[PDB]
Amino acid sequence: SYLYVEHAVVEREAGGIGIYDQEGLTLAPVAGLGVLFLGPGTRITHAAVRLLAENGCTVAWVGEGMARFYAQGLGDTRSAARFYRQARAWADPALHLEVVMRLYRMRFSEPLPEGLTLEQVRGLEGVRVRNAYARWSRETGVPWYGRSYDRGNWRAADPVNRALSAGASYLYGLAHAAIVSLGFSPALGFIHTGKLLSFVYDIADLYKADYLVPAAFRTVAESEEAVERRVRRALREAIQEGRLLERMAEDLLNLFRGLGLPTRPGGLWDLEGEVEGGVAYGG
Amino acid sequence: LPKFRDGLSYLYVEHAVVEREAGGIGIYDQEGLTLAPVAGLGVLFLGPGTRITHAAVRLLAENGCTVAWVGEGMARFYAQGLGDTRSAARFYRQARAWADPALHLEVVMRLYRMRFPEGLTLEQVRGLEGVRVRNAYARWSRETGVPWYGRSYDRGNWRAADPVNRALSAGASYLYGLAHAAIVSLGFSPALGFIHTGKLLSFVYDIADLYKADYLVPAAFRTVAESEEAVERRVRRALREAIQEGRLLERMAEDLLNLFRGL
DNA sequence: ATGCTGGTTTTTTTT
DNA sequence: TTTTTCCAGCATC
Repeated sequence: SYLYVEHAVVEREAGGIGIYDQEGLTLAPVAGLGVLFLGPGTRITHAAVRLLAENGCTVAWVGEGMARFYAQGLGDTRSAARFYRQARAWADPALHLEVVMRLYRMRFSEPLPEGLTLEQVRGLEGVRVRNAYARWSRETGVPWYGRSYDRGNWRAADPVNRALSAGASYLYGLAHAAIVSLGFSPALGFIHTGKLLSFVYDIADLYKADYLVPAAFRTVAESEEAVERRVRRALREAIQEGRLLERMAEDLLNLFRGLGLPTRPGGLWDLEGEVEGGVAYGG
Repeated sequence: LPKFRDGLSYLYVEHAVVEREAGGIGIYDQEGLTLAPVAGLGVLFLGPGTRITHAAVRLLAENGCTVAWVGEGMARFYAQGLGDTRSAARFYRQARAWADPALHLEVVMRLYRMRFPEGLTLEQVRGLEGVRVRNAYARWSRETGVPWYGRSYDRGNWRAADPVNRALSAGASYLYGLAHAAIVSLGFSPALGFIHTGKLLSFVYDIADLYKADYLVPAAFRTVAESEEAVERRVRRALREAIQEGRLLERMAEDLLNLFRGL
């Protein structure tokens, strides 16, 4: 239920969001937004970003060939235990590997068997992807030639690649939305590592092949012109039909089901225990 | 001209329009148009009354800068704008220390040692921190010339507390906002608390406690010494003036850096 | 439909 | 000669 705004002023109007363009004033209820995508020629006010962050909404600045910038709130969860579970899973090598296995395995339509050697799955994924690219290139009619990322080549982005990248930007925005709205951290990456938003990519990879590739190929099969926008429409139709944002939330919760384990008391750490917070102690 | 702390510089902008102007930041306010060099800019702090442009965030994202939507004087923290170039080595170090009981205990003892010499105990140190808080309370109750510390508040009822209690709580909120700002501006997590574990802002409280006894308590007691009308606002004003007179953000960032050094 | 004014409705060694 | 000069709700009739 995300919303894309370009060439408009976004401010807080009447306790909600107001987008001022040449058409006048459009008011949008912030209840179901998830992501507010700001295209080029857009200015937003401190109050609008404050309200969106407070309502557990993320702001994603997408561009005309640029980087990715995400505005991050504080989440809908009051004091997330989910984050403590994420940190414990990330910090323990065995649980870490288990989460990595989970993330790789969830990308296959037909579920896999239990006996399946590690680092083989990480290679099996690769053929799926490649065969999905080939499947939709044969289906639509658009030649593939591979993705624009490789080594030793700065081959120009063909339209399908550009559609892939735009839809990827939007999918990453939604991934960030669900991650920070459920109280997780984008920085605790399991497959992607080193960046404060790695987990976003970890989550988005689970739905790239299911939603992005068909939308991009179907958009380039008809257009080859103005894809960056029509891919957004096709991806919107595919996300609000499969109820992705809810599915993502479900996967984010169920993803950590292995190890162990109001709203203003507090706490106090002890060795494998905790004392009550907010009390005087000494003599 | 913009002040740096250790490495990159930072900027607080309020009551202005932020645009990109000539490969840099352009600030349109009542004073006109001001140029800020984006080259090596860690955090750009947006106060209320600032609206930004798609081009400005594009330029900031390309240069690896983060934006922090904060309240007036950074007493409140509202939102973080980050890009994909932001490194998470400090965050990984904090998490690794937090998840291992030995390193966890070591960092907790660091945090305790920063508020005082030392002693040698396990669960009495909590009582010693208690006694420190209480006798500092008593000191500033005497010097201010007022009632006692007490600290009797009800979360459900704001006005069901002492005037000094309300001032104390307001100042605590201000310190928590500034702590949250400095914590996430250096790339750490507010939820990875070593003391106060269990809250998503535990580390914020951990950091704010390091400066409560030096900034919050005297400000609250002296504000109640001024009057008992609008204490909540006066204490915040006096704390703002005392934070800008003591460069508390730089000290906070420096201590946060040294907190995970050599562990 | 026009001045104004405050920058957000707080608390985590309280019980 | 190629825009940006604080934003938004409160109080008043």
